[PDB]
Amino acid sequence: KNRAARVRVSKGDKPVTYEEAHAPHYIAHRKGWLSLHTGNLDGEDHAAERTVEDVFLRKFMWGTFPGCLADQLVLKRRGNQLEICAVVLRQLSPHKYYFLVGYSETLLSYFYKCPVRLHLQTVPSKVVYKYL
Amino acid sequence: AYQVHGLLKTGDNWKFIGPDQHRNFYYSKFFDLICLMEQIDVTLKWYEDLIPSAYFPHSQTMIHLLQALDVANRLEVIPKIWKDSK
Amino acid sequence: SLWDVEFAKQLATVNEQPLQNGFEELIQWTKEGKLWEFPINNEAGFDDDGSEFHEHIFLEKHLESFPKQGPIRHFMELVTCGLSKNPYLSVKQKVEHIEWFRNYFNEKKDILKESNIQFN
Amino acid sequence: EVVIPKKKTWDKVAVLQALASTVNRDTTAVPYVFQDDPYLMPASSLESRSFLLAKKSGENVAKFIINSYPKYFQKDIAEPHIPCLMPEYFEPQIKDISEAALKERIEL
Amino acid sequence: HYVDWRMWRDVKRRKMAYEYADERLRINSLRKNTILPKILQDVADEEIAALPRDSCPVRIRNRCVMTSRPRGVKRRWRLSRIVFRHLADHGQLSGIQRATW
Amino acid sequence: EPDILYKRLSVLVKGHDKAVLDSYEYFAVLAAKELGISIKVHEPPRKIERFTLLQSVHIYKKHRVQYEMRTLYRCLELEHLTGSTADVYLEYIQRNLPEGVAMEVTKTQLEQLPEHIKEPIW
Amino acid sequence: LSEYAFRMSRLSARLFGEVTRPTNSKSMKVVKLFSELPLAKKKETYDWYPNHHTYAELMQTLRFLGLYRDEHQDFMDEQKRLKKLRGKEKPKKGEGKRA
Amino acid sequence: RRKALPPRTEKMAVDQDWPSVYPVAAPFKPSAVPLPVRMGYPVKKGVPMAKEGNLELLKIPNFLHLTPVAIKKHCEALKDFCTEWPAALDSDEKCEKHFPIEIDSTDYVSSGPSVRNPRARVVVLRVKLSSLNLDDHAKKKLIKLVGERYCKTTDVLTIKTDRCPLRRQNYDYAVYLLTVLYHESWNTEEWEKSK
Ligand SMILES: [Mg+2]
Repeated sequence: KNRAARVRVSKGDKPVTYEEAHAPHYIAHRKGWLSLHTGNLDGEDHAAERTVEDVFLRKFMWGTFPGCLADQLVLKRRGNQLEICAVVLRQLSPHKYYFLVGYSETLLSYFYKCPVRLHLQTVPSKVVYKYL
Repeated sequence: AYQVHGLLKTGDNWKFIGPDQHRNFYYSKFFDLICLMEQIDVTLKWYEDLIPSAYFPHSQTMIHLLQALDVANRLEVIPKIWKDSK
Repeated sequence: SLWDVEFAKQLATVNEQPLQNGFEELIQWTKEGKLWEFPINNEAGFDDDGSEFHEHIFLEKHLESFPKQGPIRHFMELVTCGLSKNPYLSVKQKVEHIEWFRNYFNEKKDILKESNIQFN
Repeated sequence: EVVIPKKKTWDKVAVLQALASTVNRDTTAVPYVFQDDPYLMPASSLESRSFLLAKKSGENVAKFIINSYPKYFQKDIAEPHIPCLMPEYFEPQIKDISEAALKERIEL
Repeated sequence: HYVDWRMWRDVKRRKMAYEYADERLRINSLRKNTILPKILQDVADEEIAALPRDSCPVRIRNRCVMTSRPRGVKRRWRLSRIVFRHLADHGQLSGIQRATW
Repeated sequence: EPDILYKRLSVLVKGHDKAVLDSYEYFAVLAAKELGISIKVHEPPRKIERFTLLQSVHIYKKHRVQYEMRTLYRCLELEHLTGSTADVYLEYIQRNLPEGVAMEVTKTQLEQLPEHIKEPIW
Repeated sequence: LSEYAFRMSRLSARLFGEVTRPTNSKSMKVVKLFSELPLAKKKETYDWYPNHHTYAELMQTLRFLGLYRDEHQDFMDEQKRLKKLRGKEKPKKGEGKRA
Repeated sequence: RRKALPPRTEKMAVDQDWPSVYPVAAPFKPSAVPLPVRMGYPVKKGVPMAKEGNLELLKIPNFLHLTPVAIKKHCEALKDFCTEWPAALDSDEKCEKHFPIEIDSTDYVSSGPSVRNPRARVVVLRVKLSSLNLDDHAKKKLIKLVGERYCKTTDVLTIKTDRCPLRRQNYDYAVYLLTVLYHESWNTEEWEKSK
């Protein structure tokens, strides 16, 4: 019995988003890649650096903002672009959100030595696709 | 007014704002003049390009907007600007 | 001049201007020196310190205290032509290995004069 | 036969004029330092004030956490070295000198 | 906080190997020559066996940067087959998809 | 200073999907026929990297999990432009470069004659 | 093959950048270990692991300054709090099997 | 505490130009778009998900920034840096008669701020041999001298150079190699009679 990071529906009581409701045998079929970079094409150097940067970036961006990610990140990547567009809960003040957006801009742009502009798309709740 | 407006941000944008009060005062004065002196097209342009280009209007600025809209018989978007003022 | 730098900060606070589009985000991002220098090359800044091609190829100018015809000058031709075809090292590093070979090969002159042939 | 045109030589400033300056100014524009998304826009000038001061106070405590640990942002992976990426130093490296110690304890 | 010593000693071997590179390069340049006769090569052998341990890239073990497992490793992305499968089945690493042939 | 001239130059763009660089080749071909660059469009055959990992963690060897890696190929041949104009069209690509595709630039530049090659004795 | 070829190869060796007098393939081992890099110095070998201890101490200070909320260490100090709260905590430096 | 703001979707009128709306390559905030397009594998008795919360719209790039009229505007503002390929040099035989030597370059791109590429330093030199003043022994000597570097069929000598990491340096090196090859092609040496 294969169980990936997919959803195992217990009752009609679990609000699930579009992303978690697709198993990784649907990736080229019905889904989209979270990050996108040319590091996996051939030929290309600097691959494992790109992966450790994505993993540390996503775990940092989650563990900093407490519950302020409705889903995982979108790390589009174009040379000197580490472009953030995430989906946040409409709970807290936008003053605090701009504080934290500038905070992540400064910290990431001085840690990984790259121009970063953040973008947010606020969502009023957890986004749901299925009660699965 | 046309001189400071053409010098505002098109040619050289040094003539915009050093403070926040500079932008607020220049926008408020030009918007009140364009509302109570000009016709309805320029007042709609002020509602699109000074009050919407900067943030919301002041109290006397909202009174000038309401009086200029009562000159041109437009009391339909009074509540959105009222929520902007409150 | 400190009042001149305060004058430049006066220049900043008069010439401050807001952004209006993503072209203007890239205006700030381009004049800040951040992004690459488009259109892109790959030799930008990493330049091997302006050496000519003949400073890579012709390395006879580093081989003074060495013999002429024999086994050890053949060994030095081999390491010279080895450092010739290496583009992962700078010419300064290549002369550093050259002087290490010279210092070592005249350092242990006991067995090299036991070798029944004279090394210079 | 063969004409050879002499090179028109330009810089990064020319592509600003060529692609960025051929845009218009936005009708409904809030100043673009903030986001465009509907929940986080300002509706008053006090909102923009606290937004921009939130951004710059995050930047200030960010530069404070950078200079409180200068040994954490020194591993360089980028090649062409944008110069704003290293912290600034308030330490003196000269003590037995006199004018260098005075300059490196006051102006540095 | 780091906890372990197999991973830390492999990083030890990596950095002390990075130090002892050009010296062993010159000694093995003295080694592999049909010219430059035998006793020079033999004192070179004395020298290179007299070098300290943790100084040769023979010892290098390409372990994982996420779980430090010696075996089942991709050298393309420098991590284990478990954690690569973890982040691949989640869908973050671009281009890698599950093969439907 | 006179200009460096090219008889030909090439930007090869390759990605993970097909729609992005088909739409990008449409952008490039209209940027070509709208600036007089005269390119063609051509597709080299694909490569599929397919490697294999263990599925279980302790012991189930007969069941494995394959991961594909599709690599597509989409080239252009850029002819008969000078150095400045090549900087124009190369800038208009590399200011609009996507996040999933690649780029390989190979110009074929021009030169008349080496110096001491006319009638030389060293 | 004769010295016509040997002289053509020798002059193309002085020309194109190969060694002019002939040698063994065992001695061409030194020119191929000199025409490239040693193993240790490549940017993907000694920097296989990034300096991971900087990442760990970075997150440690960010948790200590309360800027990062490290749930794993909150949970670990919770279970350690319960473990010291029960009556079975760590011995002191000098107490152990010998008590 | 809690606020409530509508988007610019009702705010922007029908005739606002898209270079003012979408200038540049966007991460697609759906506040600004007035276009109601859905994407997703939909449920059976339901709908594909709309643009709000649509991460599938966030990973997939829009081409809305490349407005074709704005492409045209940026092209006609980019008329100034241009030159002209001169009309005597259109048919490629005449281009070879005026320039028979071609130098290739290499440049790539990479995801990430690091710029270096190891395979971007070779400049292969391509000379069609029928444009030179090569005499008979001289051409025979050049063939004997280069060996396999010269394509015998269409008469193109091809010389690769990667002994140094700079493009101009290897280009001067290939030019130097051609220069000393065309030193050597004339000179009949002492053993060339001992053939
Ligand atoms: Mg099964």
